[PDB]
Amino acid sequence: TRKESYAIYVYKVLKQVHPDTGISSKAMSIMNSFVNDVFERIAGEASRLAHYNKRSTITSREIQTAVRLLLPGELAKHAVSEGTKAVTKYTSAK
Amino acid sequence: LRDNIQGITKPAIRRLARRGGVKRISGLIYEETRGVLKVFLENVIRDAVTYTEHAKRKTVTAMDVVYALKRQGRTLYGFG
Amino acid sequence: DNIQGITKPAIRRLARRGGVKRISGLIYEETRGVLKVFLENVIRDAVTYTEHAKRKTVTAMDVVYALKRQGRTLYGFGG
Amino acid sequence: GGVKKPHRYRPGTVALREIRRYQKSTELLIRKLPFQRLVREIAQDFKTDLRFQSSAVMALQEASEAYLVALFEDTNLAAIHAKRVTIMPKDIQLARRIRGER
Amino acid sequence: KAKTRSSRAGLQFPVGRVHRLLRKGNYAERVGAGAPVYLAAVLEYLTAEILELAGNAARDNKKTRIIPRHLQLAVRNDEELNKLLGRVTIAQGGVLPNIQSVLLPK
Amino acid sequence: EFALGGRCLAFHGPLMYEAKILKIWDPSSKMYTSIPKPQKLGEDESIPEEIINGKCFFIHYQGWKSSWDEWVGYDRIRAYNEENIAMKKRLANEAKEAKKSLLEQQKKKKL
Repeated sequence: TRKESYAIYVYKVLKQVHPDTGISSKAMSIMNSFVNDVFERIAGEASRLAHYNKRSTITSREIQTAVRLLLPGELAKHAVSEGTKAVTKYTSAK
Repeated sequence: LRDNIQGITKPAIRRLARRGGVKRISGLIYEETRGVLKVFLENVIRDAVTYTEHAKRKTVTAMDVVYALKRQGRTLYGFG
Repeated sequence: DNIQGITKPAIRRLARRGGVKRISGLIYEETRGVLKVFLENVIRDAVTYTEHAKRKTVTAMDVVYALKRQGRTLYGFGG
Repeated sequence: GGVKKPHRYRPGTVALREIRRYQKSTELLIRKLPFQRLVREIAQDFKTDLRFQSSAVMALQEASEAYLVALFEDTNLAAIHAKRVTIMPKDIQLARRIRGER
Repeated sequence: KAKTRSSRAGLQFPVGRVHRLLRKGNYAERVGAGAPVYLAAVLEYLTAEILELAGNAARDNKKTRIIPRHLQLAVRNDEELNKLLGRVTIAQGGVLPNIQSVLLPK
Repeated sequence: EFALGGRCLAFHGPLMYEAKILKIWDPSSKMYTSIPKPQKLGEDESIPEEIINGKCFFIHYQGWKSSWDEWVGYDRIRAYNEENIAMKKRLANEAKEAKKSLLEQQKKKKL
């Protein structure tokens, strides 16, 4: 019965961006399926990379080689940058 | 039932083509298109009745439809 | 200029294998740019893969691997 | 003397007007019930008595109108390719002879 | 007192969830700690650029909420999000308004 | 005769046109009957005074929109009978002769 989805999380980041704007539920589902799909593509490529390099673990590195192999053009640079500063804050806060 | 392809009326095939930005639809297109709708809807629905049976379900689910569209490459957002 | 190394008669040979009987003259230089941008896509991914193995040399395996990503698999060179 | 003449937009004005009308609509075009039936007879051939949700149909449509409006779009470019504004069955065919379904 | 991993990373998307999923997804045998943090970091970005662009689209059509339509504009107007979401067909999107130059009246 | 919703042939310039009778007007009662019931003229409804003293009919031209709907008296309205249909054919032939004269004068203008 419990349905797991990214409802409140995308809503939060929406207010972080625009703390005045509503969202449609169908449009939400567009967002949820979209983040699920891009998550699948980034995680799959990563799994592959690993299996090619005879590794066995999905390091933050793979997710990068991946984000830079999937996300196109600039969308990547800004993804990397934000992912690197995010993992930097994760290791700084331990 | 039978021969309901004619339900995609010309008035509509046009409206779609009109949507697609065409201005003059030659006749002999209304038949071609319906044929294209029935090769697409075929494959998708086939890959959906295969998914349907695998789950031993009977009710073709919208969930299956989306997975089917993915296989062929035409992913659809808005349903799951 | 290494691009101009893809010579006309070579583009003509590609057209012949492609079944073209009369090649415009302005095609030759369009086929270069299209060629470049495409190679510039594979080789890019070929190298992302390369600098993931911390390898400095690229392999044909990484090349067909980048093709698999792009979509156009290549049989005959490994994998 | 002066005989009337009705106000008729010239061939193409009504066309482009409903083009601007329809390229702002997101509403589906092919009508629902007519489409729903399109499937029950396109499915009966793959499995009997396959029920269908009222969402599978809506999805299998959104996916269809989307597929068709794309193909028409490449059909048009293909029609303009021969310096013509009329689309032809060959166009839907050249287009599809290049996407690799044919 | 237990804090969440997202506040450790400074994110809004869940880093915890994206770990489970990564694990049960069996994308690979072992998953490290920083991999779900990075993925949540990239997903929120992509969810943000797309939401911003949707916000730029909506106000234009003077609509408070964000209907699925706006999400298409945002995606088809942008040339990056369009390569990404390029074989994707959003629900109730319509198409980018466009008519060819030869179809215009003289 | 004339009936509500029935066929009629009417003047319009020099030519004959088929029409539907939607309302029937009586000058004595300052009233008209309509089709989906006696009623008077509305706030925005009026009849030209040249015919309003005679028995009027609000008519709708076939093949033409509701902007062409108008009130006509016995001068401008006739019953739909074979005599009126025949003189309608005759005036259609007169319009055809006028169009032929148009063609002749324009082809002499080209020369």
